[PDB]
Amino acid sequence: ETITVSTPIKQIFPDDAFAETIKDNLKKKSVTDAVTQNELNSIDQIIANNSDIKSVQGIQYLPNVTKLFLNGNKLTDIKPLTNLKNLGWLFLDENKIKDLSSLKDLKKLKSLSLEHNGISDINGLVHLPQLESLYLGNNKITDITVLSRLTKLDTLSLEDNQISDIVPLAGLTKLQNLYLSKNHISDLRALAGLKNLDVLELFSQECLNKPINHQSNLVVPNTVKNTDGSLVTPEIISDDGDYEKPNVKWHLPEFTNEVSFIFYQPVTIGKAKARFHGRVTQPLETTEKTVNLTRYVKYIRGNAGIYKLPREDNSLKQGTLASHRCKALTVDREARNGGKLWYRLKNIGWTKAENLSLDRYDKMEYDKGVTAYARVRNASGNSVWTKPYNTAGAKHVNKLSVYQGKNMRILREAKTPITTWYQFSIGGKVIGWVDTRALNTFYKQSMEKPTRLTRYVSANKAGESYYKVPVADNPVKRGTLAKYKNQKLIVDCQATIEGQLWYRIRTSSTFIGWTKAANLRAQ
Ligand SMILES: [Tb+3]
Ligand SMILES: [Tb+3]
Ligand SMILES: [Tb+3]
Ligand SMILES: [Tb+3]
Ligand SMILES: [Tb+3]
Ligand SMILES: [Tb+3]
Ligand SMILES: [Tb+3]
Repeated sequence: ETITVSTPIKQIFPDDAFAETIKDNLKKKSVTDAVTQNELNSIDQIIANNSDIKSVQGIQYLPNVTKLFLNGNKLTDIKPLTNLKNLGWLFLDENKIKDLSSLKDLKKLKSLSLEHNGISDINGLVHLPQLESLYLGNNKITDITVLSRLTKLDTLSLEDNQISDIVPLAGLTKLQNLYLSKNHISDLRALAGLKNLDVLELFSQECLNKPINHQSNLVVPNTVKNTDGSLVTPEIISDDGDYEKPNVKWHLPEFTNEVSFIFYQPVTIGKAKARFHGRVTQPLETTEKTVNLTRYVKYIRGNAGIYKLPREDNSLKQGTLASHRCKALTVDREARNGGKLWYRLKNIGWTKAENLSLDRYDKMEYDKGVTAYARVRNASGNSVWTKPYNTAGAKHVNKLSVYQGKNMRILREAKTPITTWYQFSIGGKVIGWVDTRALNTFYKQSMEKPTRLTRYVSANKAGESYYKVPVADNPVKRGTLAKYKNQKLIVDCQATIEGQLWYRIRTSSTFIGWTKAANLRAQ
């Protein structure tokens, strides 16, 4: 593309600073002056370094430019260069150019410089197979796969980038100048064949591993390889770490963020010396037996069987609880088999919780004091006490036998868990309580059945007396019949005791008492 009629510079080159540079180039006076295409065509070189140039629009009118130095500017676009075929030298350091799709048709390009352009994608360069010098230092490059095509390069610079994989260079045997410092390289095997190197730089590498769990024995494979394939021995290992065969080892007893080692190894490939150095960072029957109770087995059910283990099987019955009936005891090892709770008696076997109780039972459940008369019916085995056996204050009184034969007056009643008790007296004086089944109450009120018969007193029975109850014991004697000698007697009640007939007499006036019918007359 070109202009026909003369035209001013400013009219063609929008970017002032760039117009200015043209002016000087064409030796012109002022940016205003006009120029012809033929004057534009006479331009083959352009040196505009650090010229605060934001754009180069219009440079499409210099079809014969071959050298172009625009280092240290403010460019970001290069679409104008697109058709500048004869371009052979092109420097664009310190700029912000990222779209390279404009360089694909510059097949005569010999040397390219793009240092400090904040580049990361360079797949575009693949169209410049004839390049001889390439500068990409200080960018954000990680993948140099496409450089494998640039087999005419003798000079290549990629330092201060994020490169890790350099296999893409294994074939560039034509290389003489190679800069790879400040990258993430840790393997130089890929460089083993560059026999034509004169300049080689590999210092300050930063290699970051993938995090691993922290340990106290920590072991990390040394992954730094020489051109050879041999492991590079670590110069300086952090945290007092040591180095064995191919592993770097740490003792890290406590815990730390990361660990690391430093490598420094002079290498030579071709006729070039270099220092391969950098750092590698490594990110990192139920029994409740603890109790002691104080219980007293319920006197009753003293036929409670004791077992070895909390189970109800006679084959495991250690015996029978009954020999320990009235003592303060101590359990310990509790339990719960089949749902029911069991107990372990100190030194004694195992029984059920029901069987054992809280304290020395005494509850009589009632103390009445009815009316009756008994006689010891086999004392063999029983005694007489202060208030029913197994009861507060209940002391002792002679054996039951000590009262046999004699008539005992029933004064009271009782009924504790085992049996019913009868307080009693003899000769009027009270004695105590006794198991009612040991006695024979030959007389009970329930035996007093009513009637309505009439009688008088016997002249021969006048000496006989009458009582309060149909029992001829002195303590219940209430008088002598002879007091009624010839009065009318009304027999209202009656009772048959020990086979004899008694009547309860009374005058139409006053109540008399009980007397044997054998002493009266209806006559
Ligand atoms: Tb302008
Ligand atoms: Tb530089
Ligand atoms: Tb540099
Ligand atoms: Tb450098
Ligand atoms: Tb050489
Ligand atoms: Tb040490
Ligand atoms: Tb640390």
